Amino acid sequence: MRTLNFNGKISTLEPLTVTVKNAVSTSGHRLPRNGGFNAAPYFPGTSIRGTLRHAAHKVIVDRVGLNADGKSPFDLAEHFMLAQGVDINGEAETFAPGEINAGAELRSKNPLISLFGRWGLSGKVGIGNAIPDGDNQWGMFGGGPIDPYEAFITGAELSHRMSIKNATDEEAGLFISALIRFAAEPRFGGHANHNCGLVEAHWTVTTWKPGELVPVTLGEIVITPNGVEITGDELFAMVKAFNENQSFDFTAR
Amino acid sequence: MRTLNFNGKISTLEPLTVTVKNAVSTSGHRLPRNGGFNAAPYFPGTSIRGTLRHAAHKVIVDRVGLNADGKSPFDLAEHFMLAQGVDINGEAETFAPGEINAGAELRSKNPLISLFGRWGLSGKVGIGNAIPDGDNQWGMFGGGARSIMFQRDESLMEFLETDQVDRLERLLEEQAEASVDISQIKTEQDALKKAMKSADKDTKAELQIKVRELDEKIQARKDQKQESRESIRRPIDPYEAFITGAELSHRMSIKNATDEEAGLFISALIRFAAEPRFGGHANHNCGLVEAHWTVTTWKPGELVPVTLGEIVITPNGVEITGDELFAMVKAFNENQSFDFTAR
Amino acid sequence: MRTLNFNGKISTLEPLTVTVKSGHRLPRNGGFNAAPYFPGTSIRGTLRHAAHKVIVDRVAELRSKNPLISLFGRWGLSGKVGIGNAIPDGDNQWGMFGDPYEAFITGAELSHRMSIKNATDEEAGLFISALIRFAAEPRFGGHANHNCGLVEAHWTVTTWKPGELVPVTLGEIVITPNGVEITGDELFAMVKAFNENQSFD
Amino acid sequence: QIFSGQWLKAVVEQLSCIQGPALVLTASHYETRMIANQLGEVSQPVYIQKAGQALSEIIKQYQEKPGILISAGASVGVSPRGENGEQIFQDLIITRIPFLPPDR
Repeated sequence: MRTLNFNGKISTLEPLTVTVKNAVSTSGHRLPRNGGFNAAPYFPGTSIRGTLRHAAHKVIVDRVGLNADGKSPFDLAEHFMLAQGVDINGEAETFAPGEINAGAELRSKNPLISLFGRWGLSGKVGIGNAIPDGDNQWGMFGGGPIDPYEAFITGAELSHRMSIKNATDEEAGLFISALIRFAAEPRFGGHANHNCGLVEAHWTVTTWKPGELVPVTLGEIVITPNGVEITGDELFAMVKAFNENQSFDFTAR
Repeated sequence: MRTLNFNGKISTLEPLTVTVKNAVSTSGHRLPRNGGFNAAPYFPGTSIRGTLRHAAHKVIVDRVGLNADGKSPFDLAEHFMLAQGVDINGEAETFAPGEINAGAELRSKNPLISLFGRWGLSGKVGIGNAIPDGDNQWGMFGGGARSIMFQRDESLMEFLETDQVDRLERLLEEQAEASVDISQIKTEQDALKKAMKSADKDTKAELQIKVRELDEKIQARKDQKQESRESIRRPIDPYEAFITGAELSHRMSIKNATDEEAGLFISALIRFAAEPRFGGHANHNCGLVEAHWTVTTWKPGELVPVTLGEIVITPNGVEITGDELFAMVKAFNENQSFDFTAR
Repeated sequence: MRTLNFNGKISTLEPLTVTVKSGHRLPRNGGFNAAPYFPGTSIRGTLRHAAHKVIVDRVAELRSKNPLISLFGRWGLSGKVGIGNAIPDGDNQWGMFGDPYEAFITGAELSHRMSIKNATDEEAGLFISALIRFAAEPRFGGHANHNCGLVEAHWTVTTWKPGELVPVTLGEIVITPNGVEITGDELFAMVKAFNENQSFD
Repeated sequence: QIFSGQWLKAVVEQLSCIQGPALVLTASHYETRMIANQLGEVSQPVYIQKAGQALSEIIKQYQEKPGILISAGASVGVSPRGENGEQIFQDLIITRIPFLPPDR
């Protein structure tokens, strides 16, 4: 039971673009600008949250296992619940009195849904906005009567920061494993055609026992095209903790 | 028994947002404006006060400690009185004779309730609103759109069984037909909204009955769509928020604060700084803030206020300057004579 | 479902011009004073043309039948392939040559990153064959008349099966006018798997 | 501008008590709306001046088929003349005096 803050940088090996309908105007695919028309564009936390939520989804389903036919035991409803947090089946109950403590039980049996919330269930994970450090780190790409999209530039340093709130050992293990898997294809945003999105990020996992005056760095997770280095035995402990736990009833709710 | 004014700034490490019910015109989520449509949005002092009050509640329960199983000695009513300020069993009345001069002793025994007050007990702590320093520093964040996983990545088709593929494609077709027909409906609905924008007085109330009927119909059309009652590939409404790095001048004040109460408030800030989250959209990591307060007191009668110290909340740590604030935290920790139960 | 990352260098021995279609300036990687880059759009166009010529020479479920749309994809279906930009490695390495044009000097050393998302064996072999046919006509950009397309490249293929902490380096591709040089038993297995493809289209 | 239900009922019944073609001249179009709604579809079919509706179409339509013509301030004078220059209304009903609203 701890709050883990991941603070660190994203180095964009190739440009990074996102077509947020709010930001994009008649000019073309323009990043949301972090305020006014002239403020520094930021890569929305929604895109990174989706990417890591789906990495968590794929690691969950693969660790569940696949049958000889090559299909997963999960049904469509639970897939949608885990990934998009949408109550397909259709029993939400919102703040149902009976649910009041069953949520905790649900968190015990469904680490992914606890980590990444659903409608009514607060997600422990918070995926923030990446913002460039320097200036003039964003330009236009896509030359081809072809619309050009705006994106960050190669090597752009974007200061990203996530936070798992009251993470159990197994929830943070699931998140770290999600990052290990996402490192296989470190791609954010869109324009996967043109290869835009592939990133080389690194995070300092620092926890902060409430009451203590300083946080303690549990170690580092760096994701590079040559691999993923997890320094600090504590992160490995949380990873093996999640891996070895056989008590996650992901089918149930 | 001094009045402590924490004057300072909140720097926004991740976007700062709050859904004030009055503020949010159904048009869209708008940050609560500081008067009128065009004023500078502020972060409510209510949300900051609630966050700090829950932080103080957690400080109190942790300082009292837990049982071997890890259960706080308090009961449900006590927790709700401590943090929410609401009495479950109704034992809270205002201007009632006999509780007069029970305020001093109650405050001494319950520094948290003294700080944040209860129903009928004035809270010594006032948590001002966050006012941006510069122009701009607010805009629409979030946005985007929830999407169908399977048009985003085809690989997930290979995990789903053929029957579930059939279910997903009937889900696509029914969502898309619901979409187009809800859409033409909304189109006539907004042409009728134009009629209302050019209707008369007291003739629009019948068109409004009609609109509420349309609404009911829409929600029934929703209901009778089997499992996927809700549009899946739906755009996500933007939420207004303060930009990252936004400087927000904040003024908090504890009125006639004993060293114990000031210590509890400061410890509440130490515990809050572990997760410096304000407002909502914690899914998008919104609310994270680093804040520096110069704590100044002002002895009544004196012409100028003295600066007791500085409290800087930062991701790297919480820095407390001045021996006054340390002495206050130590005084609160050392005092074993607090009671957070009964009354 | 294997994910192929093609990380490697391009050595250019002659001016690489682009944007034939106020002055002729190379596309700008941010600001005005930053480094220039080679547009991935032209590389993607060339590779699309290469795949089209290969498939015509030879002759969900829709992706399975036809590898061509699998690699690149139409508007509807998502393209597996991703063609990055080419960024200069060192300082300068671009000059104003020649309506004079701006292009990378001879000997410029250019970093290039490509990928195939969740690639299967069949269309991965088609992609590799498309690379193999590129040493015959390694042309980027226009100025055909001016012959301003001669390029050389070395490409370290590195797959990464999701879940592991590291990628495994399958092999290397060198595309030089002297020819094509290929390493890695697995890569030859993929190529041999494309020879007997039964996709037609 | 709420019309007292007693008044609306009395006006409507009095109009229903008519027995020939009539030109009910109201002041506002909202009074026309209220009278038309509350009026329980009595015979000699009613005819209403919709807000903005040019009077020529409705008046010509009412000329052929006579009956209660609930006009409003849009009457703009003119005449509901019968086609061959004859009175085709016996009862001119002023529901309420067209008092102008206060100009504060």
